Amino acid sequence: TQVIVSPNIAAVKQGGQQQFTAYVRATNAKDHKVVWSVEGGSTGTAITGD
Amino acid sequence: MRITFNDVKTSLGITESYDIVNAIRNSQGDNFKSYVPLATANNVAEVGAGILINQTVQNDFITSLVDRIGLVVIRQVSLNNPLKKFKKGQIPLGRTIEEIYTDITKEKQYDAEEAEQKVFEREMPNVKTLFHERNRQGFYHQTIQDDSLKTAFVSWGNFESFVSSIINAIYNSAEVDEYEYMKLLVDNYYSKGLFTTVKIDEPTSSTGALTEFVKKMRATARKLTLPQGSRDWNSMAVRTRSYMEDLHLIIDADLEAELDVDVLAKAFNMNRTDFLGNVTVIDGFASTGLEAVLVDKDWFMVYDNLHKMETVRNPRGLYWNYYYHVWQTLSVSRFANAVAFVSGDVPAVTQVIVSPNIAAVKQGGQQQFTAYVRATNAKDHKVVWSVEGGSTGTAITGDGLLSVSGNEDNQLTVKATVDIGTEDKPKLVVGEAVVSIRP
Repeated sequence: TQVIVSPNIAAVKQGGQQQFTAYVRATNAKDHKVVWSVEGGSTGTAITGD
Repeated sequence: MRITFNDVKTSLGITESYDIVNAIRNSQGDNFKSYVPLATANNVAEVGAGILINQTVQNDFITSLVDRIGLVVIRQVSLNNPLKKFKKGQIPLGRTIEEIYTDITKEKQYDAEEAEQKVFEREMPNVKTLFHERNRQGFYHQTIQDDSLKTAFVSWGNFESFVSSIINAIYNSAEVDEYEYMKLLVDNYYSKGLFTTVKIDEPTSSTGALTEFVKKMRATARKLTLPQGSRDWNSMAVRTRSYMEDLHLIIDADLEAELDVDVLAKAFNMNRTDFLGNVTVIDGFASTGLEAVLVDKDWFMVYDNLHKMETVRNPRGLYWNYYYHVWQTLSVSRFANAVAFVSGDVPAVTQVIVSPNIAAVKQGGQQQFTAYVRATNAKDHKVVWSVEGGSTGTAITGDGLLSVSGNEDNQLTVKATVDIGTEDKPKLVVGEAVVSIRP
């Protein structure tokens, strides 16, 4: 039904880092894999699988 | 500190299903007809879910510069650990707890002829001990920006409300961590194989399986409280008994609803098909096959050594730091009964217990050892005895009698092994004991 990112508004400096966690609202007993991405628009910014 | 927001909408984690906003417009005699007479329904539908990002001063690192709110409310909740009732007292000084238990002796045969030469013979009282040590030391750290947050609220009461919320969050974190630490003891005990396992099919698969589980639980509870006692339900293999008022059952939340809807809502005189001991409801265990655990009140051996809070002030950063220190001992008593109901695929043998775990013999002495095999099935298993001291002349017989050569000086280890695996791939369950040698 939905995916909730625990930090919904974040503010970081240029050289800072942030951590995000995802909660998936599933109506079944299955486990669903999440994929992380960034829609900034410039290089030098990345996100890992965690 | 320079923060600018634009091109952002209130659709962070929103997955709209069928858009009643347009359903009301294109409502041709459906269930949405009642909302047609409403005039200003579009605004309510647009902003009735709560806005995370207000249009004036949307969000920023510190919310002190700009404030425009007609009413601010602070939500505050408190969390507690239901297992707090299982905690013992406090230990201000010292580190180790020693627990002592003396067992029963064996009966000898009357012999007047033999009694005339051993009236001064000796017989040890068969005592066992175990020790518990402090093993948890932690703290919770939280910083508050006193002066940066004084401006953020136009009212003083809001500022004390926020500070109280932070302190309550610290205490709730401590409570949740304590609950998890207490729950970890059962999982660790099951992992090490020190529980007494009873096999069940599945508590929630069907009503028949639920009734079978209830019957097994009641039979086990009856067996745990017999006056004569038994040594089949504690991990030290010591003859002991428990009490019904001291027996506690820990189950999941779904099972309670299953039971009270399937049997308790349809059975006359429902005391005949209900749980026997004290029931505690938790959110399940982390092990694959654990459904329920029945333990004695003395099974838990948890104490607390330190509980304190300290504060420091940083003037350059202009803030406060709070540290909450908690030190505890978390252990379990192997002398108490502890049965676990497992609905998976248990191994054939869980453990082997050697009754004398510590022994001290001289260079010409002898010792007798006993092995108890915790088998979950009705099959019979043969134990094999060995001694790995390394010095020749010392040997242990098949019945468990160890004899020491007159000339050897090293610490011996006595091993009782059971083979449960198949050929070409053996699986050994091993019990061990330590023997010291005197000159």
